[PDB]
Amino acid sequence: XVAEIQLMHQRAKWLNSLERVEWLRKKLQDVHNY
Amino acid sequence: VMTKEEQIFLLHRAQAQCEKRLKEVLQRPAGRPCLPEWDHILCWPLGAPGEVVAVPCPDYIYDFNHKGHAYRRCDRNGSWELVPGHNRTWANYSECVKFLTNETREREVFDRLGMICTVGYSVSLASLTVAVLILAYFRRLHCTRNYIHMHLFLSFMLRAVSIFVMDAVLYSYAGCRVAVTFFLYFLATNYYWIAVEGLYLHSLIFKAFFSEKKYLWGFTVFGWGLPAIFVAVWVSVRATLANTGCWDLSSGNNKWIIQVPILASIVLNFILFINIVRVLATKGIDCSFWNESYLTGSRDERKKSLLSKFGMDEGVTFMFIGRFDRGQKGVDVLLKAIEILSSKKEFQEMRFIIIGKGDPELEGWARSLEEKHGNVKVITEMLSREFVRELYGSVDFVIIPSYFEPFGLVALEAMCLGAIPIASAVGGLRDIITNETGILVKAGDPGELANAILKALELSRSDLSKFRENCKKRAMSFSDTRQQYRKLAKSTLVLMPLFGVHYIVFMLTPYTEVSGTLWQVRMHYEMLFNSFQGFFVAIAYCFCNGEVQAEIKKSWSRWTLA
Ligand SMILES: *[C@@H]1O[C@H](CO[C@H]2O[C@@H](C)[C@@H](O)[C@@H](O)[C@@H]2O)[C@@H](O[C@@H]2O[C@H](CO)[C@@H](O[C@@H]3O[C@H](CO[C@H]4O[C@H](CO)[C@@H](O)[C@H](O)[C@@H]4O)[C@@H](O)[C@H](O[C@H]4O[C@H](CO)[C@@H](O)[C@H](O)[C@@H]4O)[C@@H]3O)[C@H](O)[C@H]2NC(C)=O)[C@H](O)[C@H]1NC(C)=O
Ligand SMILES: *[C@@H]1O[C@H](CO)[C@@H](O[C@@H]2O[C@H](CO)[C@@H](O[C@@H]3O[C@H](CO[C@H]4O[C@H](CO)[C@@H](O)[C@H](O)[C@@H]4O)[C@@H](O)[C@H](O)[C@@H]3O)[C@H](O)[C@H]2NC(C)=O)[C@H](O)[C@H]1NC(C)=O
Ligand SMILES: *[C@@H]1O[C@H](CO[C@H]2O[C@@H](C)[C@@H](O)[C@@H](O)[C@@H]2O)[C@@H](O[C@@H]2O[C@H](CO)[C@@H](O[C@@H]3O[C@H](CO)[C@@H](O)[C@H](O)[C@@H]3O)[C@H](O)[C@H]2NC(C)=O)[C@H](O)[C@H]1NC(C)=O
Ligand SMILES: CCCCCCCC/C=C\CCCCCCCC(=O)O
Ligand SMILES: CCCCCCCC/C=C\CCCCCCCC(=O)O
Ligand SMILES: CCCCCCCC/C=C\CCCCCCCC(=O)O
Ligand SMILES: CCCCCCCC/C=C\CCCCCCCC(=O)O
Ligand SMILES: [Cl-]
Repeated sequence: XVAEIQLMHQRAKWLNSLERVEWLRKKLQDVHNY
Repeated sequence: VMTKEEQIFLLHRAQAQCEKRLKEVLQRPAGRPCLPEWDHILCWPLGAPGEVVAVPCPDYIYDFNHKGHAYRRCDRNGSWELVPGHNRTWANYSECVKFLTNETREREVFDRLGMICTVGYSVSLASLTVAVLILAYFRRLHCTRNYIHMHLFLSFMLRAVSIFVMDAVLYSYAGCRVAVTFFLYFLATNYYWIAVEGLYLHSLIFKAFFSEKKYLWGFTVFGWGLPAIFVAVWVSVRATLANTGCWDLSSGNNKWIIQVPILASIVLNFILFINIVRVLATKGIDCSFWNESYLTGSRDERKKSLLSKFGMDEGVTFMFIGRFDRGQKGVDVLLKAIEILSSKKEFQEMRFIIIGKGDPELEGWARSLEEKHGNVKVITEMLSREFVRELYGSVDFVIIPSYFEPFGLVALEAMCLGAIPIASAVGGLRDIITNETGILVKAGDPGELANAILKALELSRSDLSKFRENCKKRAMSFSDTRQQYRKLAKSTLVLMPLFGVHYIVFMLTPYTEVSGTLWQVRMHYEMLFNSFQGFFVAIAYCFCNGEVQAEIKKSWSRWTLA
């Protein structure tokens, strides 16, 4: 559509990716503690 | 596509599989191996004493390098190798986390483009709010033309409110769908109200007479109704098939049932644009100059003095002024018509003044008639427009035998000065001249022009003052109407192709570059253009409008009185 639509879509995927990586780094700390 | 919740579910399943595997091993113990155990991410197998154990990076972890392996070591006794200094099991995860040091580089692009969005839409909303308030405050600015502008202003204002709602719920599911639906509706009303601006301007020019109230009612249904139609069809086709993402409109063919109606308005605007520019001249006549009130004495006195300067007696005077060419301005048609009339007895009552330059053979032909007949004057030198105005206000008829004439500004100049036009029924002369304000003839026909000149001579035997007055009112009311339309077209003819060409170019440019040099320059420019669209419309229809500026200067002068 228009450029403002694709920005919201890339932002949505970027925030979900950020949330997922933060969860993975938290598990990696649990592995480190184990 | 992969959510944090989805990874949690996949990790829970992997943990349950590890618990079952360990129970199957404990029921049949043998030897001294390292036992399986769950370390919160993956399940380790049986370990042989003194051997390194490698496990491929788990599939259920989306962000891992799935071509690498995690590592452990098993003691000679049969215990997993520990971390030195602590009672923790040691492991090597460097390969799985290899390409997982991304940190943030995309933040720079998303923050810049998002700032351009908020800045551009804020300036657009602020400029549109003061624009709609000015048009509603001053009572002198209340007309159908400004009512259409206020509808166009409101559509861009609601579009700005929609994106502020979209990024608000983004900063924090069905609430997102209604947000993008309202945005696509307002986006469609913007392009359809631009088509309304083109239809209104095209109607003022090509419709001699219509009802503005009824047209405004049809424009409201066109601008707000039709976008709601194919957007509702869009929501109907969308929600039924599945329940995909909120902002991935471009992925499926569902986007074409909304882009096509928007494209249809752009094609309609290109049609209206071509019709208007072929008929509406870029600049009118100098109204401050072409006025008979600049002349002194009566028209009879001015014509007698004029013909005396050329060395002729009084008579019905016909004038031609224009380029001497073969198939355009039509001086060849006039010269042939003068030869046809030269054998008539009525020729002695006529006077001819031919002014122009161009083809040498037509210049010699004109000079030949001037030398052959004592009632024909030819001027090939350059004349000031003061002397041309003297001729328009002294002669009886002006002959305009053009083969084509899109605007006919020469007719309007002569008619404003009382000269009755005899012109070809082509182009603008056809729309300007009627039976009560001139004589029209078929183009390229010397006989029809000769007969029209004969009818003009018989007409001159009676008083022509009333005929001259009708020609003045016609030229004055035609140029007044044209100058009013030109002010509206000064901005409408700019916004129609600007929005249309940008939309088509941006639609034909794909998202293939994926944050490359091409991608960042397209995303930066399209965000700048789309965000300041309301600011562009506010300037074109209010801040640059001559009536609006004159009203704020009137208010500022009353507030600044020494
Ligand atoms: C270091 O820390 C360990 C704790 O576990 C960790 O390991 C480190 C490396 C990291 O990975 C940490 O994240 C992780 O948490 C300590 O391990 C623990 O060690 C003790 C002592 O060896 C274990 O206790 C024993 O468990 C045996 C297995 O139990 C089961 O099987 C028996 C079979 O008879 C059943 O009865 C039970 O119901 C269970 O199903 C068990 O055989 C041992 O038996 C004895 O004691 C009981 C009474 O308590 C008695 O009745 C019996 O006759 C035996 O005499 C004992 O119970 C413990 O399970 C183990 N825990 C884990 C999670 O591994 C490690 O010792 C420590 N090392 C040092 C030196 O600091
Ligand atoms: C594989 O198996 C081998 C044979 O069992 C292991 O060797 C044995 O290791 C144990 C201890 O893990 C030794 O046990 C006794 O150890 C204590 C240690 O003292 C403690 O106090 C300090 C703090 O002051 C603390 O840090 C320690 O954790 C202990 O709590 C000594 O005080 C005793 O004298 C006694 O030695 C055995 O001596 C040792 N030898 C045997 C039994 O052959 C070996 O570590 C295992 N690992 C590998 C990879 O080989
Ligand atoms: C934690 O593990 C990683 C990954 O390890 C290797 O482990 C060995 C046992 C074996 O399975 C091997 O196939 C694995 O790759 C260690 O990182 C890497 O270290 C190896 C050397 O052992 C590097 O190999 C290379 O070899 C070529 C040819 O000789 C050289 O040209 C290269 O320079 C390099 O030496 C490999 O590239 C390393 N991998 C990465 C991702 O860096 C890591 O050292 C280890 N750490 C600890 C503390 O154990
Ligand atoms: C987006 C703006 C659309 C037009 C705004 C007006 C909405 C309806 C309110 C009043 C309409 C009736 C009066 C029409 C003349 C306005 C001048 C006046 O009466 O003060
Ligand atoms: C990325 C897109 C780059 C191309 C943008 C092209 C913009 C074209 C828009 C307007 C150009 C034509 C304007 C014509 C105005 C005519 C005014 C008049 O005739 O009175
Ligand atoms: C990419 C940049 C696009 C700029 C779009 C500008 C829109 C406005 C353009 C024309 C509207 C009329 C402008 C009149 C300028 C003179 C103002 C005046 O003196 O009255
Ligand atoms: C305090 C604001 C002025 C109102 C008080 C009355 C005095 C008005 C006389 C002069 C003040 C305005 C001066 C404006 C200069 C305009 C120059 C320009 O328009 O180019
Ligand atoms: Cl006509």
